Amino acid sequence: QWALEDFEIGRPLGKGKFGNVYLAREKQSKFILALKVLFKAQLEKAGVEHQLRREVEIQSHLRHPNILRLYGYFHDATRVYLILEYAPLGTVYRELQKLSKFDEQRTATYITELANALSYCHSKRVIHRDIKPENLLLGSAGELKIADFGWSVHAPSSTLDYLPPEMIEGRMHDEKVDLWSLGVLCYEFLVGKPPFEANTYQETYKRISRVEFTFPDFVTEGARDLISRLLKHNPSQRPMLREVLEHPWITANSSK
Repeated sequence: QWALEDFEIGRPLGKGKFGNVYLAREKQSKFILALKVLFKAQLEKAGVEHQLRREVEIQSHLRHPNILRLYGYFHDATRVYLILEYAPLGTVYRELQKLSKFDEQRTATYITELANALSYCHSKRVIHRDIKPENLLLGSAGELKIADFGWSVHAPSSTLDYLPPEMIEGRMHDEKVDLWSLGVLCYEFLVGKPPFEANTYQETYKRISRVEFTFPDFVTEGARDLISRLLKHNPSQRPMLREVLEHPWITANSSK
């Protein structure tokens, strides 16, 4: 029974394809939160109703510290308003821009929090399929929080920088999608670029399907081992989030 007049809106937190995320405070409780204002125009013209519902669906019943919470939603005659947890330290995307690349301690800790959140999600057959820095938010304690479950789906289903080969090639894909993305992320955190970056979508597609990536010298063998395990063309060869959390390079550098 919410309404746009229940909130004071302020700082824009980010511009999206279908709308914008705004800082907002609930007038009666003074509760600070983010308001994602999606436009039905663009949404309907794209047919992302099940995507939007699945986002509200999944992210509502997903309660986890390393997952951005969705408190509720409402809509008027044009826009759809998602009332989201506010992440005061912004995106991991912005932090990479700021720090260029991450040390093994910060990286291994974000990977740990990711695997936890992803382990909670996979235990419910929920697979994100869009794990990338701009969807990784930071809480007040710097804790990583996965957001944007638009492309989230249950069980198997059917840029490119973070998508595994099965997805970009259209095949059927399961939880192992996020394990691949996790390896792409681990790489981007240490190197500052994702491993299959190219100047064109068509080049990146080739590099992903062939799994053509090389490590800079400053990438330690421990991180290389984890990443090579996650970036296996074959989803079944990719580890599970538990070999990842139990991977010696993680336990050595993670503060969790």
